[PDB]
Amino acid sequence: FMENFQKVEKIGEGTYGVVYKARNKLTGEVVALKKIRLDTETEGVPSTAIREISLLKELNHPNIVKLLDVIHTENKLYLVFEFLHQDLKKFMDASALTGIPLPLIKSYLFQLLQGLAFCHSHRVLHRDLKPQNLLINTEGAIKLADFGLARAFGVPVRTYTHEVVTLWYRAPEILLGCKYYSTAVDIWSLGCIFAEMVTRRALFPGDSEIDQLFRIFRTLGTPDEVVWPGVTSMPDYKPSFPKWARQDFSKVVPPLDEDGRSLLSQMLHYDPNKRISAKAALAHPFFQDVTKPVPHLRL
Ligand SMILES: O=C(O)c1cc([N+](=O)[O-])ccc1NCCc1c[nH]c2ccccc12
Repeated sequence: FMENFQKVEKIGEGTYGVVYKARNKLTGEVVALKKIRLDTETEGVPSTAIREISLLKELNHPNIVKLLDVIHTENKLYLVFEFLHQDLKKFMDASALTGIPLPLIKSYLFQLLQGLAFCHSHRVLHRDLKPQNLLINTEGAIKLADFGLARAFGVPVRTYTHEVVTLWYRAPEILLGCKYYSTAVDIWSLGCIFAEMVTRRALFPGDSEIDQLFRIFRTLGTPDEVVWPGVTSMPDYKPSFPKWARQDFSKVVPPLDEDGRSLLSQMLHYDPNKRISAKAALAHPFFQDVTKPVPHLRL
């Protein structure tokens, strides 16, 4: 019975929903309740969208948030998830003056690659990975959450006429107007998050589509047909883009050893077709000495 649960506090704000911590007034059980408003007051959610969401209840992995229940009405979609206390953004901020320790960076990266390898094998993308979307617990786990699946599945989410989007983790093929996404978009985002854990600063904090593109280009070099065959045929490519030279990855994430820099370079490959897959990245030598430390969380 999903009304013995009462809202305790607002957890966060997604791109189309607000999330609450909800507590069972008799058992104490706590869940995360995501409420997504729709663009309609009467028409509800299409059955085909509910079909696709509901299948994810039975596709489970330790590094993906668990979807517990799907509830829909004439004007709202509610998704009930397992609750975790903290996220990677908050943990980064607490660790910012010192740095998340390397063994924990490596463990979190490995786990997130395991989660992506799973969803990608089931033909599901995340599409909007950001540190605030990665949930952590006292036991050393990290989990993919806040998947960007509402529009992909046809949920008629409310349109926000003045929406402010964070573009910092967006793959360059999206910014250049690619008509079809691939699983490689999530590897790019995760590479950006990897670099952010190491350097304690977002890698490409752009403030518009062109500023995001130009920040990538000023670091990795303006892409051309040599490094990204097909780039000049992307819908938003402009031959008039300024031509910046590529910076060495030794300058991009300096403290990182050559094993880590090599993996990062494969995660940030311009061509999505040659960007490393999550499954291949799990075999990279950077992970030879991976362990599972626990963070010190102050809850
Ligand atoms: O996280 C969200 O907010 C979210 C939003 C919508 N939506 O709005 O349509 C739909 C699904 C969502 N999460 C699914 C989490 C999930 C469980 N098992 C999986 C297996 C593979 C890939 C993903 C998952």
